[PDB]
Amino acid sequence: AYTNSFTRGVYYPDKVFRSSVLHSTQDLFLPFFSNVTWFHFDNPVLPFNDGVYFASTEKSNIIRGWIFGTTLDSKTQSLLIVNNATNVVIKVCEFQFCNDPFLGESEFRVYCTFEYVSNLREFVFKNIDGYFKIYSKHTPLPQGFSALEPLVDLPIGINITRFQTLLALYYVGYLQPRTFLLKYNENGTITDAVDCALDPLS
Amino acid sequence: DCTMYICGDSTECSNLLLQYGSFCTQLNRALTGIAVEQDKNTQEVFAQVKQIYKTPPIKDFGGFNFSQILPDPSKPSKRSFIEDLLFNKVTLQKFNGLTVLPPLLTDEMIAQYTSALLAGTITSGWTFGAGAALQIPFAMQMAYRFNGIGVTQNVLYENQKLIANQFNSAIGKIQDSLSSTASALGKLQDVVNQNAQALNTLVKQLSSNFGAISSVLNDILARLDKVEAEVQIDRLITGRLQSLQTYVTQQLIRAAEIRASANLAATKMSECVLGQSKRVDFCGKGYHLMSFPQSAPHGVVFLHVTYIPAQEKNFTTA
Amino acid sequence: LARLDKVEAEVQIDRLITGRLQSLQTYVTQQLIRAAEIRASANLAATKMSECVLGQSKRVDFCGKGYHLMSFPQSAPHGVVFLHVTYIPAQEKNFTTAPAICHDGKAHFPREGVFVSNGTHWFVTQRNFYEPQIITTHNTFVSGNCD
Amino acid sequence: DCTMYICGDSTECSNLLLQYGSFCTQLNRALTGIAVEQDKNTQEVFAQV
Amino acid sequence: ETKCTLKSFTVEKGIYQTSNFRVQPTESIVRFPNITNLCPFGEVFNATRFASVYAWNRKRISNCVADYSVLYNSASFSTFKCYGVSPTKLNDLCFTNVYADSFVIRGDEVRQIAPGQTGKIADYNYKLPDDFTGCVIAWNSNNLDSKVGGNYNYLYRLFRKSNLKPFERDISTEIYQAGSTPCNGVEGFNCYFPLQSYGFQPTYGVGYQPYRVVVLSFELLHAPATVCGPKKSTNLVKNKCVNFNFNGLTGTGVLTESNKKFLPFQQFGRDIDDTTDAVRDPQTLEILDITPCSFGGVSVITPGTNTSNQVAVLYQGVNCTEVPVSTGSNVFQTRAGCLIGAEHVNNSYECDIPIGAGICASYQTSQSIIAYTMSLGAENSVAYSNNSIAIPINFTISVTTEILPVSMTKTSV
Ligand SMILES: *[C@@H]1O[C@H](CO[C@@H]2O[C@@H](C)[C@@H](O)[C@@H](O)[C@@H]2O)[C@@H](O[C@@H]2O[C@H](CO)[C@@H](O)[C@H](O)[C@H]2NC(C)=O)[C@H](O)[C@H]1NC(C)=O
Ligand SMILES: *[C@@H]1O[C@H](CO)[C@@H](O[C@@H]2O[C@H](CO)[C@@H](O)[C@H](O)[C@H]2NC(C)=O)[C@H](O)[C@H]1NC(C)=O
Ligand SMILES: *[C@@H]1O[C@H](CO)[C@@H](O[C@@H]2O[C@H](CO)[C@@H](O)[C@H](O)[C@H]2NC(C)=O)[C@H](O)[C@H]1NC(C)=O
Ligand SMILES: *[C@@H]1O[C@H](CO)[C@@H](O[C@@H]2O[C@H](CO)[C@@H](O)[C@H](O)[C@H]2NC(C)=O)[C@H](O)[C@H]1NC(C)=O
Ligand SMILES: *[C@@H]1O[C@H](CO)[C@@H](O[C@@H]2O[C@H](CO)[C@@H](O)[C@H](O)[C@H]2NC(C)=O)[C@H](O)[C@H]1NC(C)=O
Ligand SMILES: *[C@@H]1O[C@H](CO)[C@@H](O[C@@H]2O[C@H](CO)[C@@H](O)[C@H](O)[C@H]2NC(C)=O)[C@H](O)[C@H]1NC(C)=O
Ligand SMILES: *[C@@H]1O[C@H](CO)[C@@H](O[C@@H]2O[C@H](CO)[C@@H](O)[C@H](O)[C@H]2NC(C)=O)[C@H](O)[C@H]1NC(C)=O
Ligand SMILES: *[C@@H]1O[C@H](CO)[C@@H](O[C@@H]2O[C@H](CO)[C@@H](O)[C@H](O)[C@H]2NC(C)=O)[C@H](O)[C@H]1NC(C)=O
Ligand SMILES: *[C@@H]1O[C@H](CO)[C@@H](O[C@@H]2O[C@H](CO)[C@@H](O)[C@H](O)[C@H]2NC(C)=O)[C@H](O)[C@H]1NC(C)=O
Ligand SMILES: *[C@@H]1O[C@H](CO)[C@@H](O)[C@H](O)[C@H]1NC(C)=O
Ligand SMILES: *[C@@H]1O[C@H](CO)[C@@H](O)[C@H](O)[C@H]1NC(C)=O
Ligand SMILES: *[C@@H]1O[C@H](CO)[C@@H](O)[C@H](O)[C@H]1NC(C)=O
Ligand SMILES: *[C@@H]1O[C@H](CO)[C@@H](O)[C@H](O)[C@H]1NC(C)=O
Ligand SMILES: *[C@@H]1O[C@H](CO)[C@@H](O)[C@H](O)[C@H]1NC(C)=O
Repeated sequence: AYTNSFTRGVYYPDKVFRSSVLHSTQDLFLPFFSNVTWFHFDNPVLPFNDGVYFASTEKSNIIRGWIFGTTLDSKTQSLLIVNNATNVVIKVCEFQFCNDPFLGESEFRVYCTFEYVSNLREFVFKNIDGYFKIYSKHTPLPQGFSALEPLVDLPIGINITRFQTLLALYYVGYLQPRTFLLKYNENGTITDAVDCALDPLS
Repeated sequence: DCTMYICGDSTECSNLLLQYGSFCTQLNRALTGIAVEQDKNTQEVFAQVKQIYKTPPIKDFGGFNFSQILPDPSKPSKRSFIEDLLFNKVTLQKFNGLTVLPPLLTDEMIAQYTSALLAGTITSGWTFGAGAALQIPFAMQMAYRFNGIGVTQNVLYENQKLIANQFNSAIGKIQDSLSSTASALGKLQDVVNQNAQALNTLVKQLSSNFGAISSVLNDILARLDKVEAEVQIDRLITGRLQSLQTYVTQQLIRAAEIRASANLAATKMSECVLGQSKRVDFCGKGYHLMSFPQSAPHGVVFLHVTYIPAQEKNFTTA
Repeated sequence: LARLDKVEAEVQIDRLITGRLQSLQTYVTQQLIRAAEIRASANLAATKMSECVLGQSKRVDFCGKGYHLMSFPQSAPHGVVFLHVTYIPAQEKNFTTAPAICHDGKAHFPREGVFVSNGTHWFVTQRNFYEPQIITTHNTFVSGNCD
Repeated sequence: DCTMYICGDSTECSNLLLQYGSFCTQLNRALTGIAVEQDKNTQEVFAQV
Repeated sequence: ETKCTLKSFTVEKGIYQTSNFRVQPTESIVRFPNITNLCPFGEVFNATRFASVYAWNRKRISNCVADYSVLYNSASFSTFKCYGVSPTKLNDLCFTNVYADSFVIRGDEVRQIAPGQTGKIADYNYKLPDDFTGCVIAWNSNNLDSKVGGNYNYLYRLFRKSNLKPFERDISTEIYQAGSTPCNGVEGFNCYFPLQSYGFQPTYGVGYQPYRVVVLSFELLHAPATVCGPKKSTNLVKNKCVNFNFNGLTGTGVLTESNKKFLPFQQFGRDIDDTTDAVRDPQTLEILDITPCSFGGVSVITPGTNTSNQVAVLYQGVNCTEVPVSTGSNVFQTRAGCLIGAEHVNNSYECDIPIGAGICASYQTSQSIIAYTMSLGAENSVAYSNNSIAIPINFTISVTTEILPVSMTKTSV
């Protein structure tokens, strides 16, 4: 299915405090009112393009992670991200991923040079200059506004062209290079944005 | 501070900047010339009166009510009430080496001068502007203002209550307008905005690369070998100098266009306030009677009182 | 040119050409702004010549303080000088004054002048020089009754 | 059209002219001020009535 | 300084902005995190058993902060060569990844551990590349790797069919054939087992004694760094003009308190001018404002030199508590700036020399440069009343002289 993203998908572009100010930044952003793909247990492989917006609306935490790469098999190194029942876990390896990757936490059936270990859930994934950069927020696809904070950056340098989720026995959009005008309040949180290319008033 | 805007703390840059010679002296001396003229403008406009006339407490001005226009002792700057409206309605050092010199005449002193020009005007008419101040009852100098436009002075006296009540009401229309609307003082606000916007350009230009490998000169000092470092700095200073020269030049142009407005305001002071002007539409639409100056922020507001014919009746004439 | 070969003498001279061109265009611009200032003093000097010298000006404090009688121009290097002769009121005296005189029910106003009392006797006199005259039917005009 | 005058059609030049930053925004805005001033002058002189 | 900057031996009365002054940095502060992952060099240098050089060990060093000064400043190393890198600047450089290699060899064999070397160790045990980026660190180990009767734990490859490629390893034990006679898997004439063990008795000469070696190989690549040298830090100071470096953000300014609440991921703070307004201390996690060290034009206030050589000085903008301590005793704070040498008085006069914000200065009484709030003019009560008029009895014929510019020197360049 398909749905309107409205003004979703803004994220803090740099690790800099700014307050009571309007700032113009040019970066890969989800275009405003973009038509984002919408999903409900098929878990297809999807292209990554230049960068991904991912979100889900859940009350049971059925979605559990993602896998990223090109071949998505042991012919290349690939990235695994999994929110297991006790930790967020991240690994880079030549995973021979399963034809139908899923968890069940009795069952693990998803399939090395990097590892790390740590409602509407929103995420943005970038892979630029060899950094896989993750942004997220958890919110109590609805029309509205909030900005995703940086979760983690992985200096892994790998090549990615397509990805797939992990499910336990969601919405996808893609970033484009856009100029955004961002509004910072006195507490230095982003409170509004203008996608400069949206319309002549913008 | 031209050396500080261009090079900052870098001695390495300062040893290059000396090869450009006296550009930083010009850029300093031009801006100090613009700075001095701002004091000349404010003196030439307001300091036209050499004796500070106190306002008389009797306030028996023939039924005219200047309470909006005369000073208010309850305010620390002792501005008038309309001067306080104007002051509020014009709404608004650093690492970059900018500094914002204060004016010579404080906002109080220019308000004392307007009060001197005004208290002279209502108590002595034109006479204080061109000699010693000669007291005269306001009803009579108004009849001189009427007689000057060629309306026989009896038309003042026989209608003095109506004339006073019309004028007193019209002062209310000013106060309500300058309170309620935003768009009147745009002519001052534009000059405030242009100066602020000119600095916001000048400072953001420090983030430009101009072809250098970094816009932050401290990077080059830490990261390049001396010869390549100095070449990359010469890239930056060539751009920052030409950024600062573009600012100084447009401040010279603005200062000349403000000088032309200071000269006009000084002439409206001399001819509308210190006098009565036969010059059509110079001191406002209608026939001129008298004008009252009010010291808006870095500006002046003239309250031109004017006589306007009404209720035109046809007659046969020969 | 005495010291370096053409192929790199060009590179050194290109720096001097850029710097000396930038030096000169900065001077030319500041002369255009100064010329736009002197032009405004030449337009004002021409205006004061037409209005103060060739005429008499009623423009207050244009042709000097006081009431302008006449002015005489004098030359000076790069400029002009105006000698503004002006009448200034001096040694003012207090009088009691009235807007109108009443007699026989008629209100009289001055033709050209103002009424003054010497403390005992009423006169009309001109505004700018104390010159008392008897109040007469030929130096006042009637309008309306004394109420 | 400042970038059209300097760089013409070329993106490869435009990406360099952006390193000179505000320089073309100054020139576009200064000329815009002069252009509006021409309407102000003619309204001021003729539309007195 | 006026005579110099005006380039004249005579000066007319006025205020001259002869130069600018700045508050100088008192010291340099550095700040970086005090909790970090130190690189585990200890377990490669101080392992109980090292590798046999034919089977030389490798360990990846990554995602850590090094301090190679701990190594290079130690006296126990007998040899510390570096190639493409200097042992000192090694501690300033940073790398994507590092590989630590270690083995035991004879003392005579250390000279083979260099780029472009040849011989049994270089050719058949451990080969360095022609453009090797690393350092070779070696020390005598006859205190550890030898014993009475000899220690034969360690081995080296004595025979191979061909030379190793750089960083190649070969642990194969197939009997080497040195001639036309087939070996059929057994030793004999022209038929030799490819490895030999060192004669490490402790009494041997130094060339025959065992040496331990660690070789550090540095991956300088376009990939992101993961092994930097030490993120040093100083003590922290406030309310003083200092140079600063916070996580590489480097400048000069007054560090001071803040109440601006950064978000937990944020490190730097900027104003509306793309310029550093605040920074997080990476150790205390406090937020500091940064303010510029105060500066201003310094202006010399003088009567004409025909009148006096005494002068006052105005430091534009700055506060008198900050002005550097050149010899004047009198100090006064105008709203235009700190004024030195000039004497404040309670009189008022016409503005002889303007300073700013209503203050003017003059050479007056035994003379001194007084500083005063300007007189606007004589103060007058205008004697208005509803029935009084004043009329001139007399008149003055003024002549007022006015001067206007008209032209300027016609020029062409
Ligand atoms: C003119 O007279 C005034 C005084 O007031 C007038 O004269 C009175 C006798 C009485 O008739 C009043 O109703 C009049 O209005 C003089 O003003 C005063 O001057 C003195 C100095 O001599 C000064 O101390 C007072 O403050 C002045 N009064 C006010 C109200 O300011 C004035 O000097 C006389 N002028 C001339 C030229 O004679
Ligand atoms: C990453 O590697 C993949 C292959 O492993 C590259 O993807 C191919 O790109 C070509 C076009 O250049 C396409 O025709 C193929 O269909 C792609 N294959 C897959 C599996 O995606 C990709 O170009 C590489 N990316 C980078 C940045 O080098
Ligand atoms: C989630 O993943 C973490 C690792 O990222 C698991 O933690 C490990 O658990 C095993 C025991 O099963 C330990 O031996 C390891 O030492 C643990 N590693 C770390 C880094 O703590 C964790 O058990 C996983 N949770 C579930 C429910 O599978
Ligand atoms: C910014 O943060 C401050 C606290 O850091 C918030 O201030 C509080 O606001 C509530 C009302 O919303 C008051 O009841 C509290 O008394 C305030 N605290 C203080 C210390 O002033 C403020 O609301 C936040 N604003 C935004 C836009 O996020
Ligand atoms: C002059 O006019 C003003 C109004 O424009 C009068 O001021 C008001 O006076 C009344 C009392 O008479 C107060 O209740 C009001 O609050 C005043 N207005 C304001 C805005 O404060 C003033 O009294 C008039 N004076 C004369 C002499 O007529
Ligand atoms: C001249 O015009 C004024 C108004 O500008 C008239 O004064 C008003 O007269 C009406 C009654 O006709 C009153 O209700 C208003 O209060 C008056 N205004 C004021 C301020 O007092 C005046 O009557 C007109 N005169 C003639 C002869 O037409
Ligand atoms: C006011 O002026 C009148 C003149 O019009 C003075 O009255 C005259 O006084 C002289 C003597 O000083 C007599 O000879 C005249 O006959 C008087 N004329 C009239 C019409 O009475 C009067 O004295 C003056 N008052 C003052 C105070 O100077
Ligand atoms: C000049 O500097 C001193 C500090 O050396 C200023 O004193 C402080 O003033 C503020 C108010 O502006 C107070 O809150 C502080 O408590 C004062 N500090 C001390 C130590 O007393 C002084 O105000 C400055 N004056 C001017 C005119 O700039
Ligand atoms: C008006 O003022 C003039 C001076 O400006 C007076 O003329 C002088 O009068 C005195 C005697 O009072 C003579 O000694 C002088 O020689 C006169 N000056 C000249 C140039 O001749 C004149 O008397 C004054 N008149 C009045 C009425 O006050
Ligand atoms: C979104 O895009 C898909 C094709 O990518 C299209 O089929 C669908 O109709 C679009 N939906 C909307 C609401 O535009
Ligand atoms: C090995 O141990 C010594 C102390 O026994 C220590 O000083 C040294 O630092 C250790 N090696 C390394 C590489 O740290
Ligand atoms: C790190 O340093 C700061 C002071 O600079 C101190 O407050 C903090 O406790 C230190 N952290 C640890 C773990 O010691
Ligand atoms: C002051 O100027 C006069 C001009 O006549 C000159 O004679 C005198 O020597 C000068 N004095 C000083 C101290 O410069
Ligand atoms: C001068 O003014 C100061 C206040 O600035 C005051 O303290 C002092 O007493 C005054 N002295 C005289 C002699 O008026």
